[PDB]
Amino acid sequence: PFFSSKVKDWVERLMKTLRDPSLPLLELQDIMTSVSGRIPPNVEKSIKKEMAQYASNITSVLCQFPSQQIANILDSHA
Amino acid sequence: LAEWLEKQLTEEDGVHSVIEENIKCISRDYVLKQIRSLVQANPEVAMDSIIHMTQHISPTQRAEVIRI
Repeated sequence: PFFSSKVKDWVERLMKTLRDPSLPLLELQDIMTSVSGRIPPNVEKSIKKEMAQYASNITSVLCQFPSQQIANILDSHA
Repeated sequence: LAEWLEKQLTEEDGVHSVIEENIKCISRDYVLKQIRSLVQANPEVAMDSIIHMTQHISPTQRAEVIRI
C-alpha cells in the first residue's frame, strides 16, 4: 500500500531538486570529472571554467545555462 | 556650416554636446521600439526580461513599479 505516500515524497524530491538550479552544476561537475581524460585542453579549460562559474554565478537573478556557448566552442573545433 | 558641424563633435565637454544628447535620446527611442517589436513577436520574453533588467535599479524606482 505505501506507494500512494512513497511516490508523493519521491515526486517532491524530484521536482524540488529539478527546480534547484544547482542540478546542471552537479551533473556537469560529476560527468565532466569522470571523463576527465582523453581530453583536449581547449575544451577542458572551457568546460572546467564554465562549470566553475555556473557554480559562482548560481543564485544570480539572471542565471541561465550557457548551452549555446559550450555547443559553439565544440562547434568550431569540430 | 562645415565649421559648425565640426565643433559639435570636436569641442569636448562644452555646451556643444547637444546633438550628442539628442542622439542618445534617438538611440533610446529606437531601442525601445526594438523591445516593443521583439516582445510582440516573442511575448513570452517579457517576464524574464524584467528580472534581468531589475537586478540593479533604484529603490525609488522599485516603489514606483509596485504602486503603478
